[PDB]
Amino acid sequence: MLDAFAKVVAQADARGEFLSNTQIDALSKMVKEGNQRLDIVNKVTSNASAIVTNSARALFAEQPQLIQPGGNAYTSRRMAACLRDMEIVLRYVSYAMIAGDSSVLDDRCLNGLRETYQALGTPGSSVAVAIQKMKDASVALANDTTGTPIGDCSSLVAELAGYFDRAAVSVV
Amino acid sequence: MLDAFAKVVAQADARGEFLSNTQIDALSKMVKEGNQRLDIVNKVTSNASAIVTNSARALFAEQPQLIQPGGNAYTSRRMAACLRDMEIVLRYVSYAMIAGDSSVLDDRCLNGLRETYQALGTPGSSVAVAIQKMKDASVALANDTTGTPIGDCSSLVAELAGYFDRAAVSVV
Amino acid sequence: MLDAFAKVVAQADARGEFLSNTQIDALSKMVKEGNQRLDIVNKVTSNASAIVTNSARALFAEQPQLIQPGGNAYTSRRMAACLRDMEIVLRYVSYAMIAGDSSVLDDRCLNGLRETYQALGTPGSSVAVAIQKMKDASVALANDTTGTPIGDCSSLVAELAGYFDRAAVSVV
Amino acid sequence: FRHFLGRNLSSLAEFQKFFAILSKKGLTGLVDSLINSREYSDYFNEETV
Amino acid sequence: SIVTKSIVNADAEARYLSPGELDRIKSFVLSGQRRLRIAQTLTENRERIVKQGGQQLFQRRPDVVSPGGNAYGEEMTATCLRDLDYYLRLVTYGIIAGDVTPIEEIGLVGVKEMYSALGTPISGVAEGIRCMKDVACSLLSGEDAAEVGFYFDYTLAAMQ
Amino acid sequence: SIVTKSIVNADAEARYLSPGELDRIKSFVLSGQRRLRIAQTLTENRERIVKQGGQQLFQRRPDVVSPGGNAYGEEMTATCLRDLDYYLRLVTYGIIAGDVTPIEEIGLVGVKEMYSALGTPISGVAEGIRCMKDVACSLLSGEDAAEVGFYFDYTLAAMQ
Amino acid sequence: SIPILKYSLSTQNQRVESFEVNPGDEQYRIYSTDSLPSSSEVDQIIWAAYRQIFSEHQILKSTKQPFLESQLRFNQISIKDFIKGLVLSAPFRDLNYNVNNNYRFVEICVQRVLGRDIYNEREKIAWSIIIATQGLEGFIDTLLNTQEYLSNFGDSIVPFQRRRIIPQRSKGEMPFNLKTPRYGIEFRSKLAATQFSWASPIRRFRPQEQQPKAGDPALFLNMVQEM
Amino acid sequence: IYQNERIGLKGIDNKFLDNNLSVKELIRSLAISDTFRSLYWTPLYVCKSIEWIHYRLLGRPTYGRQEINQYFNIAYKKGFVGVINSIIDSVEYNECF
Amino acid sequence: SGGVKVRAAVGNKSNVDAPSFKGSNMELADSGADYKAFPKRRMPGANMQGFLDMAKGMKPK
Amino acid sequence: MQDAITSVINAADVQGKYLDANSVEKLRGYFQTGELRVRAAATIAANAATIIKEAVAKSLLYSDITRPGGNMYTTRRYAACIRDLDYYLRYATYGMLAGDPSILDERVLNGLKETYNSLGVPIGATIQAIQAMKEVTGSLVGSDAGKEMGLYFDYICSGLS
Amino acid sequence: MQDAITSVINAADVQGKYLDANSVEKLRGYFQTGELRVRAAATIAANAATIIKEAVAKSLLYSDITRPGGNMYTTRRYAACIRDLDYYLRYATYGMLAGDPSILDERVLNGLKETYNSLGVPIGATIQAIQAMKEVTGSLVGSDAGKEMGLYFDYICSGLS
Ligand SMILES: C=CC1=C(C)[C@@H](Cc2[nH]c(/C=C3N=C(/C=C4\NC(=O)[C@H](C)[C@H]4CC)C(C)=C\3CCC(=O)O)c(CCC(=O)O)c2C)NC1=O
Ligand SMILES: C=CC1=C(C)[C@@H](Cc2[nH]c(/C=C3N=C(/C=C4\NC(=O)[C@H](C)[C@H]4CC)C(C)=C\3CCC(=O)O)c(CCC(=O)O)c2C)NC1=O
Ligand SMILES: C=CC1=C(C)[C@@H](Cc2[nH]c(/C=C3N=C(/C=C4\NC(=O)[C@H](C)[C@H]4CC)C(C)=C\3CCC(=O)O)c(CCC(=O)O)c2C)NC1=O
Ligand SMILES: CCC1=C(C)/C(=C/C2=NC(=C\c3[nH]c(/C=C4\NC(=O)[C@H](C)[C@H]4CC)c(C)c3CCC(=O)O)/C(CCC(=O)O)=C2C)NC1=O
Ligand SMILES: CCC1=C(C)/C(=C/C2=NC(=C\c3[nH]c(/C=C4\NC(=O)[C@H](C)[C@H]4CC)c(C)c3CCC(=O)O)/C(CCC(=O)O)=C2C)NC1=O
Ligand SMILES: CCC1=C(C)/C(=C/C2=NC(=C\c3[nH]c(/C=C4\NC(=O)[C@H](C)[C@H]4CC)c(C)c3CCC(=O)O)/C(CCC(=O)O)=C2C)NC1=O
Ligand SMILES: CCC1=C(C)/C(=C/C2=NC(=C\c3[nH]c(/C=C4\NC(=O)[C@H](C)[C@H]4CC)c(C)c3CCC(=O)O)/C(CCC(=O)O)=C2C)NC1=O
Ligand SMILES: CCC1=C(C)/C(=C/C2=NC(=C\c3[nH]c(/C=C4\NC(=O)[C@H](C)[C@H]4CC)c(C)c3CCC(=O)O)/C(CCC(=O)O)=C2C)NC1=O
Ligand SMILES: CCC1=C(C)/C(=C/C2=NC(=C\c3[nH]c(/C=C4\NC(=O)[C@H](C)[C@H]4CC)c(C)c3CCC(=O)O)/C(CCC(=O)O)=C2C)NC1=O
Ligand SMILES: CCC1=C(C)/C(=C/C2=NC(=C\c3[nH]c(/C=C4\NC(=O)[C@H](C)[C@H]4CC)c(C)c3CCC(=O)O)/C(CCC(=O)O)=C2C)NC1=O
Repeated sequence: MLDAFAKVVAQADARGEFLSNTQIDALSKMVKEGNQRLDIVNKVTSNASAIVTNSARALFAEQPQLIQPGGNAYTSRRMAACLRDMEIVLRYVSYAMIAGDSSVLDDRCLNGLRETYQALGTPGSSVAVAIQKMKDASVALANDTTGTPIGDCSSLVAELAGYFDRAAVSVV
Repeated sequence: MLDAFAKVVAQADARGEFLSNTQIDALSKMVKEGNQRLDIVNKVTSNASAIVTNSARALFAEQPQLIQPGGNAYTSRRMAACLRDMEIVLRYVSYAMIAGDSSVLDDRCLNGLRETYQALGTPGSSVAVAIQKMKDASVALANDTTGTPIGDCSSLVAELAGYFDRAAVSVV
Repeated sequence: MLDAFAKVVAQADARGEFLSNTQIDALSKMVKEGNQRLDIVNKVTSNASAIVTNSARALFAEQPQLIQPGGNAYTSRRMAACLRDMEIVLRYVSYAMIAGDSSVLDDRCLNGLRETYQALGTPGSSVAVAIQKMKDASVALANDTTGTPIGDCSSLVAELAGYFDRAAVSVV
Repeated sequence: FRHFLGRNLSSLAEFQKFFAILSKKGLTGLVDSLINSREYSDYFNEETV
Repeated sequence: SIVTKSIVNADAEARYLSPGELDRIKSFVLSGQRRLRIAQTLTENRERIVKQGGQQLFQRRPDVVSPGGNAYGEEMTATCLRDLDYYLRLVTYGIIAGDVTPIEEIGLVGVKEMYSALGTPISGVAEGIRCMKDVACSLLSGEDAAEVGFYFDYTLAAMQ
Repeated sequence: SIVTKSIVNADAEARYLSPGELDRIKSFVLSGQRRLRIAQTLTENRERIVKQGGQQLFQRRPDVVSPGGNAYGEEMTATCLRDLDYYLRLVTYGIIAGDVTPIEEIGLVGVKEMYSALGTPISGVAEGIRCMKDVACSLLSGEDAAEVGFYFDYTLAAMQ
Repeated sequence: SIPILKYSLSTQNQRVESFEVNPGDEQYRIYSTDSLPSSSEVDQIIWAAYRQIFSEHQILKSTKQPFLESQLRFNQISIKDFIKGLVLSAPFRDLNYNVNNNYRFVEICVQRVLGRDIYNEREKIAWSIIIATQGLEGFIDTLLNTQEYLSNFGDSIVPFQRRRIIPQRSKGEMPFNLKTPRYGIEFRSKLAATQFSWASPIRRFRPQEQQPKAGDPALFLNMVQEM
Repeated sequence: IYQNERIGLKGIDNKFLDNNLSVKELIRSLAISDTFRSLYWTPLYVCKSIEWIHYRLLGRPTYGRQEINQYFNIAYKKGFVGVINSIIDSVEYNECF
Repeated sequence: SGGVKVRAAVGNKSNVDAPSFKGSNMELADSGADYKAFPKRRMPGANMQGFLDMAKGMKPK
Repeated sequence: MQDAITSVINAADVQGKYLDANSVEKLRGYFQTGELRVRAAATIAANAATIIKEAVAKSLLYSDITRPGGNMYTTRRYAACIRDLDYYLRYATYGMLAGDPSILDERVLNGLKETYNSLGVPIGATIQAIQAMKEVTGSLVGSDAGKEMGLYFDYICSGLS
Repeated sequence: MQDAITSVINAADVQGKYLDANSVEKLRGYFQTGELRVRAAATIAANAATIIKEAVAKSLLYSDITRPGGNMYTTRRYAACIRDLDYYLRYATYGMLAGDPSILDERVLNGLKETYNSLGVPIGATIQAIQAMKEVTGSLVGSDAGKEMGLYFDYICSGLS
């Protein structure tokens, strides 16, 4: 597991030189944005169980055959497993937002998630539909200017949007 | 594990359809042959160790190269394993005769069994004739009328035959 | 787990007969010089520590890039893991010299070692010459006639040289 | 000729007679001038492909 | 197109084009402004016309997508929608060419040999194009829906 | 390959192949088992051999990736690594053909005209192949690294 | 009386040592009952036992074991008797034992219980006759009395996947819940008539002429974004 | 020719450039190269190459069968270089050029 | 079953060695059979009975 | 002008992919027969004049193409034959080594049947000469090597037909 | 158009001699395999559509000749393939019964490679389709019968090359 600072340390550890004085200015620009980072995470971790169930409900109206009798997410054993499966993806996306780099997203979550949907028979294209349902709810809640000073945060919600459509192309 | 009743239900819940009235009567057909279904199994477990040792001796009246030095079933660990596997196969087909379909037979025993023996080096078709030495030691033992009165029950012993040759082609 | 005394007993009852006496004196060919065997292995076991430390330092004079930054053995965990592998391979050739055959060498050490070196990015060429650096330095350490009684035993120093390169053809 | 007669052209004048017909009436004028010849009828009249 | 087969018609007959042929090449090119608008509607609605096209196709033919159906699994269902994207593309060609000549020699000539040789139910793919037709004609007015639907049902006719 | 130009050599000279030519076609085909193993190593190491290949290339030539360099931005840098994947592929052909004949008529003949006409510094792409060579020879033993590196430096020679 | 089939080992990460004194970040969190937890910290052990022996799915209300949970909190049974109650639990039979055979169930009970991968495929052959002779309750206590269970878990540690990652690296191996799911490809494909008949919904429509061909620079844009 | 294959001919150019070589020897030095043999003798029919090669060296195509017989029979015995030498060392080359 | 002890066990290994000329008694593979379709040719016939009869003349010389 | 390795590299390159298991699978199949082809090309180089002398005497030596009026009457015309048959036995040797008949149609087959019709050379007698030449070539190099060298003779006979 | 018996009679007749022991020796060899060829031609007639469906799906089904721009894109062009592959599996069946590949070049091979170059049909993908079709044909008829039917497939692939 790395954070954003660890990928600059461990890169030049393989090159073996000291960290340059123009690279410290890139790390100090990150800690100036370090407190706008912490309320993108606090906005999405607090409405976490309503990002999930409002995105599942939007999925099951577009593709109604996933919940009809003989469908994949039909029973009450497997509706709960489908609802869990978006909670785990939203968990590791917010983990990779607070670290700054995606090295824990594709390690404990995406490392072979595609190959276990071929074994389970789960439609992997429909999990990537319901991740982009959750991307549209989470970047709208990271623009919420209540209890926070007004400023430009467009470069950090575009990084949160990057970890959502990385986990969508890794299941199809 | 599904019995004969659950295989009707699992096909009807997958389509989301109730059970019809003429479907109930075919399962009510099964329970008036209920004593005849049960006392077949009261033969084949009560003479069960006789069926093993009669067939295992008579296999080497047919293929004595297994007990040859260098052969597969030569040694006393391996002779104890050949009577082991014929005791297990006789055990699961008694479970399917009390069920009514072979779903406990090909989920426990026969699933992935050819690839065991080819990785073991055991001759595949040469254990299938040991199963067919147990069927005629049991379907003749089922037609014996000790203690029970007389009625036409050739339909049930065909299914008792029908498990022994479903199991015979799964090891070849 | 068999040895050279059990090597011919495996071929004995695979055929299936008693022990022919063309080999019973030829199994008394090395219980004469089994007294010559145990003081040959007393130089690779009781002087194991100079072998891995000298040859690794001479290896890096042959390849200067494997102690550079970007090299494979660069940090302190890797360089400790490198001698951990080199003291586990000449562990098992002292386990191979005590048994006559090489059945504990390939199984408990080398069974998959070519795969995991490709699965770690280690070059298989330079881990072969890590053992060739300790191949000639093990037999020339075995050829100290001082401290021991004297006489030519060039049979066993071809056997023990014949096990170091068996690892060196199993890792590339 | 390969299709409606089962043979190649024979001469040069057999070309110019049948090229001028196709030159003036196209496909419907050419194929009707082969099917209505005598050489068709001698080999195939009304029943033999 | 109407231009190329009105030519090859009069080409075979050893003659030029009649007023009946030249007052329609004339009538077609003045129609060309309205044709590109119609094809422009279907061009960037392929996301909704194909995906909703396969919507009704599976609801009406669950066999083809059920286990054992030809388009079963994540793989075949993607190709299951790929063909609909093909046939939706050819209808855009037929609308601009003013004829099913583009649809004729692409996706229609010998189509039964392909789908019979692929194991695909040819009646099933015909059901798919009909589902796309209701989505397509729902995107246009009545004057246009008599055209865009008009090319689909020709594809329905030749596909059975 | 060595087989095709040992033929066309003796072809032009109006003669058959000498023992010097036929004891090497013989010597090459017995070498064929070892060649496929070497090419098999580079085949599924292209992820590291290319990505680490462009690793040292940018550290040694930051101009080409800096703003104004030919491979600047997300776009050109992807194509910046695409060419290295090409030349790494041709080296796998040369190893199996036992000659740079595949590398000759692909990626070498007239290469200066292409890269001069693309605005790319041809010396820069030569630096890229050298960085791939150190990664490639680091993946093989000494007996193999005298071959896999041997085809790279020929590509280095012709690329300047 | 029929000892086990003498299989062979292989090369793995758990049978060497790490040289990791003061291990930094990827430690897999030894929950234990010798650290004397509070009643809110017994609850963080019982969730780790449910996540290890089941997956993260089957921690439902019906799959909880509320009488086995209370005997852990009274210190009546150990962790080793609590893992044995979870494999013999009736949710573990009908969800993870009725839907695969005996040669895949051994791959579950060595990946989750012992925390290591299987050595080779003969070990699945060598272990699967224990389940068919004396049963699943005879299979777990001969798997919990091995030396690999006692020498790094013992009587007080909920098990875990030992040495999943290499300490200088960041990728490592696959987690075992994402390695072996509830059922495999061989149980799913044979039942496509009664169960598992779903047919797949429609993918997002990609047009065919926008797909990259050999010699296109759009096949290297994922390489350039990793620079 | 491209710069990749012209490097093999650079020994021939500046040997001509310091006035150490005639034009005829320059022409024969180019035509007998492997750069030429790999382009017009190798990838062509054995009689079309003689026809094409005859058209570059001498400024005309062949007259009839006897002329094309004669050069072609040379390719039986000596081969590619033997045909080029038999044209540049011909009587018609030395008369016109 | 004849001798129940498996007939053989090929009385042991004395001087049992590989230099055993495999198929030393005796031959194999006949070549005159193969089957070429053409003869090996010859001249004379038709057009040439004149000169054969006439090379008898000098044959004996 | 491609050998078996050139053709394998071309098809694997023309799709822009590496040499996968199927491409190397055929390459290993070619390297296995590499020892057979050289010895086949060895003896054919030695007995080049003897093979052509055997073919013409066995196929078309005494037929009436050899007599006056036949297509092979004059000494220039007879000498052109053994010159002509030498190419078929020579280029077939090249195809046997390269393991690919691309060199034949590149340098022999194209414009060949169109040339014999110009000269009036009988294609029927030509193929039977090559067939007889194929028959003697199986004598020298053996059965399987004759199967290899014979596989390119009828390739010439097929296209020349 | 000659079978094994026709070719044996022709060579024995072309020298004006009777059917000696060598000519009948091959004829007896053909009659021994007469039972194998009919059963080979039996199952191939039954699974004609299944074999061609297996070959195209295994060799060139998803390659980019199948996609737009590839040589097999339009439905007329796709339908021409299975029509075209039917002849190769059919005429190879005739060669397997007749025991002589004379019918192939008589009715298939001549003007074939010269025709595909005109249309622009890829000869490379064609041979791999026939190779894959040869692979499935060895599945049905067995090993030796597949060796017989396979012996005429590569004859088509050789001449078509
Ligand atoms: C542990 C809890 C914890 C938090 C929740 C944050 C909360 C937080 N954010 C800011 C400070 C800020 N917070 C924002 C954030 C936003 N403005 C917007 O318009 C967006 C809606 C939103 C984030 C997406 C900005 C833009 C600033 C800096 C003000 C500026 O530079 O303009 C500050 C003041 C810091 C300072 O004065 O230096 C604090 C305490 N930090 C924490 O430690
Ligand atoms: C513990 C297990 C167990 C059983 C096996 C049955 C035993 C049993 N079987 C029958 C009754 C019967 N049992 C049989 C069965 C047979 N008769 C034959 O001749 C065949 C040998 C054999 C079938 C293969 C038949 C046919 C009847 C009905 C008698 C009749 O037909 O009149 C009855 C009388 C009441 C009834 O019908 O149930 C009982 C108690 N009950 C049990 O609790
Ligand atoms: C209980 C543990 C135990 C040991 C460690 C050895 C130690 C040992 N070795 C030898 C004795 C010997 N040891 C060697 C062996 C060698 N000498 C050389 O010069 C070579 C370098 C080296 C080969 C490996 C030889 C050659 C003899 C002399 C006996 C002989 O072979 O004639 C003797 C004297 C008695 C004897 O001959 O056996 C003893 C005690 N023996 C044991 O019983
Ligand atoms: C380590 C982190 C982690 C990952 C990445 C993970 C994936 C994962 N998803 C699973 C199941 C599942 N996933 C789904 C999800 C869906 N099916 C649908 O129809 C929808 C399209 C979609 C979501 C809405 C369903 C229904 C199952 C249950 C399988 C079953 O019981 O048949 C399973 C099997 C049981 C489970 O643990 O939930 C795994 C192992 N599990 C993990 O523990
Ligand atoms: C799911 C139910 C189930 C089945 C069916 C099963 C089969 C099974 N049979 C086995 C071995 C065996 N099976 C046989 C049996 C035979 N060999 C012969 O030559 C005869 C044909 C035949 C006896 C009549 C023998 C000899 C072995 C021992 C192989 C060995 O130990 O090397 C083994 C290897 C472990 C062992 O017993 O040593 C398994 C896993 N295991 C199961 O759990
Ligand atoms: C432009 C005219 C045109 C068409 C139509 C066309 C079709 C076409 N459909 C194919 C496959 C396929 N097509 C389907 C289609 C279906 N499955 C169903 O259940 C449905 C009924 C149906 C779609 C609505 C499936 C499942 C495959 C894959 C079959 C296999 O993998 O064996 C393939 C082979 C793979 C490929 O190259 O794409 C072609 C060429 N090509 C063309 O050039
Ligand atoms: C198999 C032999 C072979 C090669 C080598 C090849 C190269 C090649 N390189 C190209 C572009 C390019 N190549 C580069 C390359 C570089 N920029 C740098 O700074 C570096 C010095 C260098 C790479 C290491 C760039 C930036 C472009 C895009 C130029 C542009 O967009 O104007 C293009 C045009 C786009 C394309 O079709 O890919 C071709 C054809 N083609 C071939 O067939
Ligand atoms: C069954 C007995 C057994 C075997 C056979 C075994 C092999 C083994 N060698 C390993 C690593 C290794 N092996 C080497 C060795 C070398 N790399 C070099 O560059 C040098 C050329 C060479 C030694 C001089 C290194 C450096 C690592 C660690 C890789 C790393 O952590 O970066 C690892 C990875 C885990 C670890 O860090 O220890 C295993 C599992 N382990 C075992 O327990
Ligand atoms: C390398 C590929 C290749 C071939 C094959 C080739 C053939 C070729 N054969 C020729 C003539 C000839 N070829 C023959 C051959 C024959 N007469 C017979 O009856 C037989 C059937 C046959 C011998 C097998 C004869 C007699 C001539 C002379 C024709 C004449 O003087 O009119 C000529 C005219 C010029 C010359 O021989 O100098 C050419 C160019 N050229 C090529 O580049
Ligand atoms: C009995 C001997 C014999 C053969 C073999 C034969 C072939 C033949 N193949 C043809 C076309 C064709 N052949 C193909 C075949 C292919 N496309 C591919 O990508 C594949 C590599 C290949 C399938 C294996 C296609 C696509 C056409 C149509 C070409 C066009 O419309 O331009 C045509 C043009 C006319 C027509 O099909 O109606 C002929 C005459 N004729 C014969 O008499």
